[PDB]
Amino acid sequence: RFLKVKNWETDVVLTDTLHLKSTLETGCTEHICMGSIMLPSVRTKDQLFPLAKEFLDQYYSSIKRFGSKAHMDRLEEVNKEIESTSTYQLKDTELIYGAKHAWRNASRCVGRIQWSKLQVFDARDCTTAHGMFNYICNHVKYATNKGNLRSAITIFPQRTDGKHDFRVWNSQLIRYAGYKQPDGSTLGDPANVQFTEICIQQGWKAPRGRFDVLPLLLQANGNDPELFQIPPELVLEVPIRHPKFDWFKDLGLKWYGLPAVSNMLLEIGGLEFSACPFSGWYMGTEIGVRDYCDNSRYNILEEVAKKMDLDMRKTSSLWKDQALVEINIAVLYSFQSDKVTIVDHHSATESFIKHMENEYRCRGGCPADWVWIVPPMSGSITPVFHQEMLNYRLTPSFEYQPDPWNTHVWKG
Amino acid sequence: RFLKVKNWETDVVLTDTLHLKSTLETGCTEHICMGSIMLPSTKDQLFPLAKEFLDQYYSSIKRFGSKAHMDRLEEVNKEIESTSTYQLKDTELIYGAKHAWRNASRCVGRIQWSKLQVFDARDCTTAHGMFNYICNHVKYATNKGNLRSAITIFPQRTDGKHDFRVWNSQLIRYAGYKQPDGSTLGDPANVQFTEICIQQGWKAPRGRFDVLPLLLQANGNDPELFQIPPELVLEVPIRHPKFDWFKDLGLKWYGLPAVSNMLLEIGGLEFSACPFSGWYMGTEIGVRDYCDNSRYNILEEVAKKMDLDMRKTSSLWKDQALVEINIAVLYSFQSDKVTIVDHHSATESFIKHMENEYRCRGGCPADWVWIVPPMSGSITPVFHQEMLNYRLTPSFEYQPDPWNTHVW
Ligand code: HEM
Ligand code: HEM
Ligand SMILES: Cc1cc(N)nc(CCCCCc2cc(C)cc(N)n2)c1
Ligand SMILES: Cc1cc(N)nc(CCCCCc2cc(C)cc(N)n2)c1
Ligand SMILES: Cc1cc(N)nc(CCCCCc2cc(C)cc(N)n2)c1
Ligand SMILES: Cc1cc(N)nc(CCCCCc2cc(C)cc(N)n2)c1
Ligand SMILES: C[C@H](O)[C@H](O)[C@H]1CNc2nc(N)[nH]c(=O)c2N1
Ligand SMILES: C[C@H](O)[C@H](O)[C@H]1CNc2nc(N)[nH]c(=O)c2N1
Ligand SMILES: [Cl-]
Ligand SMILES: [Cl-]
Ligand SMILES: [Cl-]
Ligand SMILES: [Cl-]
Ligand SMILES: [Zn+2]
Ligand SMILES: [Zn+2]
Ligand SMILES: [Zn+2]
Repeated sequence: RFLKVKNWETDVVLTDTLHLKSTLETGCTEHICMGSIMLPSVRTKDQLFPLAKEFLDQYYSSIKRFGSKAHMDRLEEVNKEIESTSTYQLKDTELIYGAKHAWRNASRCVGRIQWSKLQVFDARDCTTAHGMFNYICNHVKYATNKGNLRSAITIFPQRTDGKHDFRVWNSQLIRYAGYKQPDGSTLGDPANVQFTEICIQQGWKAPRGRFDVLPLLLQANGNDPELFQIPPELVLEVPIRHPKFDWFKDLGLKWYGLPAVSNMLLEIGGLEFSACPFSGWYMGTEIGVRDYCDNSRYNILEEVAKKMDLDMRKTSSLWKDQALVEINIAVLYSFQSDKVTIVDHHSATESFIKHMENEYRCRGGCPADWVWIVPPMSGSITPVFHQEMLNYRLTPSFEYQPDPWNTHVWKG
Repeated sequence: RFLKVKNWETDVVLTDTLHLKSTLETGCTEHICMGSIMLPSTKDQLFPLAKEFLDQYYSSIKRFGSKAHMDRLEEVNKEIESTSTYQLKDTELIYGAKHAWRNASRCVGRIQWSKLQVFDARDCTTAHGMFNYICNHVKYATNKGNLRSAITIFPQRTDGKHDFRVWNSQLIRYAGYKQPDGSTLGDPANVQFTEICIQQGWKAPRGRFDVLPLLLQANGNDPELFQIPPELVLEVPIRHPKFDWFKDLGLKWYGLPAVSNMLLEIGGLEFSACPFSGWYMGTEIGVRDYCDNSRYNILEEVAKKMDLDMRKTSSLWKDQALVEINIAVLYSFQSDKVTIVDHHSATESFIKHMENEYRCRGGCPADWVWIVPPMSGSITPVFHQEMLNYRLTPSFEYQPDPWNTHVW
């Protein structure tokens, strides 16, 4: 099977063969496309060895040692380990290759040109929540690099029986608290209200401001999670100002420099890494469009357009669009002036298309989820909008997992 | 089989049961999603398709299983057995046309679906007759700027040798010409079609906004050329409410969007010439027509005139210029009293429509990749709305351009 994608701006046609290695499910059928649905709609030995073998065959192919003595010995070694212990341990080299590939395969990620430059911190020797905290502080400090951001992932011990899971309960390492007020308003980030309530319940003394960095809630080996405050000196933040509008700074906005997803599961060779926080750097629109301008987030559009004195009587003046652009200008300018790494959506999508073409040429394809790849403003003036994409699942992979407060068996 | 969609901005969850009535193919499989791929990657079959449609028709008028329902099914079976096809009643034709729009998963404007004026042109026999039908459609739909939705339906496919086709992709579009320079004058989307028109004898004005002639095929005959009366083509010069220099770009656009190359399938019958029209959403002109690189591509010129810093993408000069172009489009149409809708207002109405459809029909097939506007996506309410895309009949479908099919 050869599948073709077309770019409607350039007429460039690419051929995908890589989808032949695809697995599991998109959620779609011939009757229904689930392409805009956000989420999907204790492993046993017999399913495990095949998954292991397929990963190790990929790994050995990549190092040009396929079918070598080392390859065959490693398959043997893993087979026996699975028979005797019901699981197996990855070599450090396989772990690194796996984590890099999970990012390479991440179909919703526009930043994948960067995939081969990922710093992998092996935290599989970690045993306690205090140990997790120390690993996470080191990750934050290394990745932040005083504003010169470096991609990184920290990998805690894999799942065993599903009763001893390592989990970071935070959805990201750094996020701001949100507090629901008795009057139904929200102080801080509305996205984080439920998690904030949990932290408070667990004993966090909330400052109750608009930009309070949440504590880490960390679970090791299936134990009840424990609270830790990231040292404030490790959390780099950027005050948001605008290059022409001197009132913009008095909106009192700021954001943190380090985007670091901590609630996803990393699958490599059938093993499940339930705590694997990873971080990169922001594309400006994640802050300027989503974080600031979503109605269910900080929701600043009206306030900004008021200060710009836009005609807000009718949507057809495009006041929302005008304010949206100025806010995004402000984020890019603020990060750049403070020398904190950031990429604009024109640059990131241009780089993504170059990456994608390269992957089709060298790898036979690049699974990509258009719904997520196309930026949330100015979509069609970016080169990804007119690019046909094919979405499919390759492993190693990152996956969603249930929020741990829903499934954790409390010890007491 | 029993599906939920969530709106991530409002937490509203809706249940889709309508997808149980879905058909043909999406192009997707369990291994691979083709959501962002633009195109699809006899007597025996006809009666089931007719029955399926007539059952839905009789249900819709609260007469399912009635003698009249059974007699009609009977009548149609007889007709197919004897003539190899059948003819739709006028009521069935109107219902099918309206539902083909209701089912159009890529259309954000479907709140309007029941207010569609259907012009029955099944008695048309010649290209000259087609031309008269289309002028009337144009004049009716335009209505001096107070635009009204309409479709004109020419005779159905028979043996596929006698197709009615409008060769134009829209009833009104601008010519495109490749220049000795190597650049393109006019609309680059229309270069190939313009060439065909020239080959067929059209005397080309060779300007930037030349309204293309119609190329009309009746009864599978060779297509013939007609000029739409200039006075029936309403156009709007584009100016900006604040930038005085904007009008000096010399931009204009036509008021009537009218798709003419699709195929209407109703109860297994295929209407290959079925031009349909509505009114524009502003971004269709301001973002796609003006700002696509392969279209009029004016972003750089507008940015220059605004004196923005064009040295680095991160100044967002492209985004600023995009917004201003789109303000101008809306302002110009509004000032000339030509119906237009902005993307905020259109997407808000679609969400209202979609909730109605879930409530009253059990769903609303929608293609997110097409429904989300091409600028400011996430500040419109459709961005956060999960959608399910599936194919219901009656339907509009792509068909091959006829210059690849037609034997002269
Ligand atoms: C290096 C700079 C990076 C940039 C500019 C970038 C950009 C982005 C953006 C804009 C999104 C969509 C976010 C949203 O829609 O809210 C995303 C998603 C994602 N990225 Fe990246 N990314 C980067 C690095 C990374 C790294 C280091 C990894 C993992 C090792 C990663 C894996 C992912 C995954 C798994 C998703 C999907 C998340 C989900 O489904 O919720 N990215 N990326
Ligand atoms: C009356 C106001 C209407 C509005 C504002 C509107 C809006 C739109 C828009 C914005 C698109 C996508 C255009 C693009 O991406 O270039 C679209 C697609 C479409 N619409 Fe509408 N529409 C309207 C009326 C109609 C009518 C009257 C019909 C048929 C009777 C129709 C059927 C379709 C179909 C079949 C598509 C997809 C065409 C394709 O796949 O190329 N719409 N609509
Ligand atoms: C809180 C949260 C968790 C999660 N799994 N997914 C989301 C939506 C996608 C977030 C991805 C953010 C991101 C992550 C990285 C690594 C870089 C970058 N520029 N941006 C949010
Ligand atoms: C296109 C696509 C890519 C991808 N990485 N993931 C998906 C969703 C697959 C959902 C089921 C797989 C799964 C789910 C969970 C919870 C764990 C695990 N190891 N695997 C789709
Ligand atoms: C030239 C052309 C033909 C075609 N089938 N499809 C396209 C892309 C979609 C065009 C639909 C434009 C439209 C059509 C209608 C009826 C109303 C409205 N506001 N906009 C372009
Ligand atoms: C989701 C979806 C909706 C829709 N209306 N159409 C499709 C494409 C399915 C292929 C349609 C097959 C077909 C093709 C032709 C040429 C005519 C005709 N009556 N039917 C997908
Ligand atoms: C590849 C991509 O699907 C293609 O360019 C689509 C994307 N979304 C679109 N959406 C609309 N409304 N109109 C279009 O023409 C397109 N083009
Ligand atoms: C329903 C819809 O798919 C959902 O809101 C998605 C749409 N596309 C997105 N794209 C990105 N990059 N991030 C998102 O959070 C979303 N949300
Ligand atoms: Cl968003
Ligand atoms: Cl979002
Ligand atoms: Cl476009
Ligand atoms: Cl387009
Ligand atoms: Zn959002
Ligand atoms: Zn799909
Ligand atoms: Zn376009």
